[PDB]
Amino acid sequence: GLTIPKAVQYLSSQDEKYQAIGAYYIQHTCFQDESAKQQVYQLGGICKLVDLLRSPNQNVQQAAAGALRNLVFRSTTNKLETRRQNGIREAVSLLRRTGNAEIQKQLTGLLWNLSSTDELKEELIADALPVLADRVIIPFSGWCVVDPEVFFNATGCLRNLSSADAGRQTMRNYSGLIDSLMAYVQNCVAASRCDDKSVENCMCVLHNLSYRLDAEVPTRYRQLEYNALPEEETNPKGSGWLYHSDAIRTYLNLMGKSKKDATLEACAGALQNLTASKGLMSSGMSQLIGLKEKGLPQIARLLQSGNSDVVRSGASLLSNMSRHPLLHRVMGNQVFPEVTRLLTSHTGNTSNSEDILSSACYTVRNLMASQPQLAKQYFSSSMLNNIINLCRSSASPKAAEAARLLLSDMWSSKELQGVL
Repeated sequence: GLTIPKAVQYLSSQDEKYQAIGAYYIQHTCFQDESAKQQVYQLGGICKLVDLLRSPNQNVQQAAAGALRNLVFRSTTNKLETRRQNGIREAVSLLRRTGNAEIQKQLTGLLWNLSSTDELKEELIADALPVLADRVIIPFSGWCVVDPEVFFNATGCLRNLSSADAGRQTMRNYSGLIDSLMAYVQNCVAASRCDDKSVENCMCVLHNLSYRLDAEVPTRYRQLEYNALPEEETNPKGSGWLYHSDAIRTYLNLMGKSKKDATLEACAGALQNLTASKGLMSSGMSQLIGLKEKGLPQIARLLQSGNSDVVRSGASLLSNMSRHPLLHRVMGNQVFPEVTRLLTSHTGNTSNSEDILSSACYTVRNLMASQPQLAKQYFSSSMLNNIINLCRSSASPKAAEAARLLLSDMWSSKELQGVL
């Protein structure tokens, strides 16, 4: 015969020769159509394939594995059911005892697909994360074989998990994980493979694990904060890297060489998160960025990107740094020109540009307070015109406010009126 309906059944009977054909058949057939997925689903193929993984034949193992990976791909339904059928439990119990590269690629690709389903992540970080951190991720970076693709899917998987409050706080504590993700990115940067296969994933996981850091992971900054400069761990361990100048440099490195916006946004992103804290860690981190690793350049360069999601991060980053006095000089010598142009064109007509503005304004206010002259040098007639309206433009409360706020806070000094 051939068809789906029979394949589903082909799965159930004892001859592995017809158990192989089964999943394999529904793997392709049900690759890119979305209707054969409905079928297999409402046909109970989910369950059938879920068991077969226990099977003694690698093929009936590959077959079921893939069939599942594809069956789920982009389908809230099939995902949910894949769990209800006791699969997240079965997929992981296969990675633990497998030497097959293809089986590892499939199971891992499967799991990746599941992690995008915003809710059932919890059982993944609970039961999936470990096997991935151990058998795939760690032994790939050599943080002491694993196929480059298995690591790809795994890091993809963790990239989604690093998205929930729990996953973030579980990896920051899972011994050797960040340590490894860290090697790989660093390794790739030396190999001059800034856009290597899984750098973006890894760079995203780190972006995510750097969210609200001074608020969660304890450090010297928080201590220096209770009884009131820090050294900086000599031997950063896991959670420890996220705030080390070693990583800042590796990020800033990716930033200037990468060709992927996705990656640029992460690099910019993590720096943004590390410097959100309005506390003391934000001041040190800002300094370690703009002063020790002298990174203003690669950041203010992002501001010209032909991608708004990218300019967002840069300016979002520039703004926070501008909050600390120690970076006013340095920022004035290398950021003012580029932020200004980026405040003469951004109308605030996008969900982003309203952000780019709220940031490129806060930035100028913070900076200009310390040295009027910088205003006299970059506030171009146009840049000047293009900001009043903003205060009016009721179509952008956000931009407006910071825009007029940048204006009023622009008459708070004797040397301020000049131009206008």
